[PDB]
Amino acid sequence: EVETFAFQAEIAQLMSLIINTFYSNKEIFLRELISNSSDALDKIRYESLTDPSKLDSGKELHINLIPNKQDRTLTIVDTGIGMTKADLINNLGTIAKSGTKAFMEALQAGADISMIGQFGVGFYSAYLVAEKVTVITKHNDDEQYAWESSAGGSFTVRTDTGEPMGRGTKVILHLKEDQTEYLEERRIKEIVKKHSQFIGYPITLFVEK
Ligand SMILES: N=c1nc2c3c(NCCO)cc(F)cc3nc(Cc3ccc4c(c3)OCO4)n2[nH]1
Repeated sequence: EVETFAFQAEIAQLMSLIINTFYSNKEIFLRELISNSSDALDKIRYESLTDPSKLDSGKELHINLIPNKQDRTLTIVDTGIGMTKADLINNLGTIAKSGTKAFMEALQAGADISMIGQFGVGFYSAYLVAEKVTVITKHNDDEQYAWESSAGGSFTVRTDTGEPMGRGTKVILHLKEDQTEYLEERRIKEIVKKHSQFIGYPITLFVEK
């Protein structure tokens, strides 16, 4: 059963701005997604400090980057706290609305698209490089869900019956035809070294077969 939802007007506007604005410094999407992973990992780590059983769904706290040339996807996987259905339907939309308003105001005051992450909407930088984004997520005491959107004003959510992930978030970027540079080992290594050198969790860049 697949449910389709409308983005709030302000979030659709943000996505169209990201998709339509001429802006060459697209590589920052990776910094933003890795930063999101670090935050999700910090959250589960903090919870585990007072309740060790929070890690029953997996003790390892890390990030995997997985390029796949055949599927034309770059996947960012973390074992962080994950997301509830309420996150995907209501919570992150409430945060995105106020964050978008502030991001828009900053852009008018001379800020640039790379500063998106400072407004709690860095996730949407994925649309700088991806035609479709699929997110698989699992939070303790909630079911595994797949969220998906190719923008255009709507997203879907379904309960995911594919491979179980234990706990965390997996962002699958279906890359635009002209953005396949972010599948090259040398390029990903460069971007990670440049923007994500002090992340407090292992980042493993998988090699392609
Ligand atoms: N403003 C954001 N929106 C998302 C976000 C998202 N938004 C569309 C929901 O209908 C879908 C998704 F699959 C992952 C996301 N992942 C993130 C990153 C994030 C940030 C804070 C969080 C979070 C995830 O989960 C709990 O608190 N965001 N941030």
